[PDB]
Amino acid sequence: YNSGKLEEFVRGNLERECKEEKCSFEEAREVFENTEKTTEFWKQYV
Amino acid sequence: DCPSDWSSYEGHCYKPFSEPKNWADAENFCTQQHAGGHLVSFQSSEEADFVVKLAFQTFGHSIFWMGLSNVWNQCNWQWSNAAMLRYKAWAEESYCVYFKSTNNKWRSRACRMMAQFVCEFQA
Amino acid sequence: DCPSGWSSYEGHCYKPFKLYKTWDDAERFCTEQAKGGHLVSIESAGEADFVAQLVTENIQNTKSYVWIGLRVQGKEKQCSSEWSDGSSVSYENWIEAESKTCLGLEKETGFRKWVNIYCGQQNPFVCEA
Ligand SMILES: [Ca+2]
Ligand SMILES: [Ca+2]
Ligand SMILES: [Ca+2]
Ligand SMILES: [Ca+2]
Ligand SMILES: [Ca+2]
Ligand SMILES: [Ca+2]
Ligand SMILES: [Ca+2]
Ligand SMILES: [Mg+2]
Ligand SMILES: [Mg+2]
Ligand SMILES: [Mg+2]
Repeated sequence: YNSGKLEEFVRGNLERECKEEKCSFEEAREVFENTEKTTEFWKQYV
Repeated sequence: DCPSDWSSYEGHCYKPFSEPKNWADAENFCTQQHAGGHLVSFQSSEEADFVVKLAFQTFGHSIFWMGLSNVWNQCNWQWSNAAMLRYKAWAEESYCVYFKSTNNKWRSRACRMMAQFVCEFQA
Repeated sequence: DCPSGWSSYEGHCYKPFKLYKTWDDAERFCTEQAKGGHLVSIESAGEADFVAQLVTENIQNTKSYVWIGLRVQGKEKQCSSEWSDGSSVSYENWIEAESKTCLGLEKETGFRKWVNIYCGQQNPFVCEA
């Protein structure tokens, strides 16, 4: 989740942004930095 | 030769800044850092590589504004059913471009949001 | 009147789908669900509200984004064409997913606002006829 402050200055973290928080497809992508891996994640995330 | 606080590359001078600013404030700030100053522009991959490396070497991992703004406002947005685009409900009004200091890929971010940045001018 | 499974709003028929497809696949899918079908076109606040309600009641997962029919009809990754220093944009190095030229509805904004997202993303959607 993006609080809308300076949180995006730091490296992405799946646990922090997608598990402890709800995340968008893009936030997950900033973690994997691979669109296909994010697509695979997305299928199992929703 | 570039100012002591700047870095030289192929006839231009570059300098990364850590002060968080939105796109507009960053661009404006750059114009005030030296004559002909602007947010950094990438005319080639070599130039981009130089800048990304400089940014990481100076501040480590972070995000830095590049000189591209309102990137999709002039695009041909159309409804698939050909309906006239009158009503608007954009969550964000404008997007700007930036790079994450770990690689030279171009990324997008709402122009109103904050980021660090890199200024550039021709020596 | 609308077919069973569809909902009526000011002369048109709407139907949400819990199927995950890219924008292109979803749009094509919609053209086959009804004569003149397409991804939903939000042309007024009231229609936006009607669609928002339809989504909330039919698309469970609040993590999903819902496709609408508005997108950049062109191949450009960006349409600025010029850097702030006045020079033309020739060289580019976008991550395709960062060129968010499609729009989706999402929970945080009550499924009423259009969020820029990657067109290659697989999301549920709403068709309109
Ligand atoms: Ca967060
Ligand atoms: Ca985040
Ligand atoms: Ca992130
Ligand atoms: Ca948190
Ligand atoms: Ca982000
Ligand atoms: Ca340049
Ligand atoms: Ca419509
Ligand atoms: Mg945890
Ligand atoms: Mg991103
Ligand atoms: Mg795969």
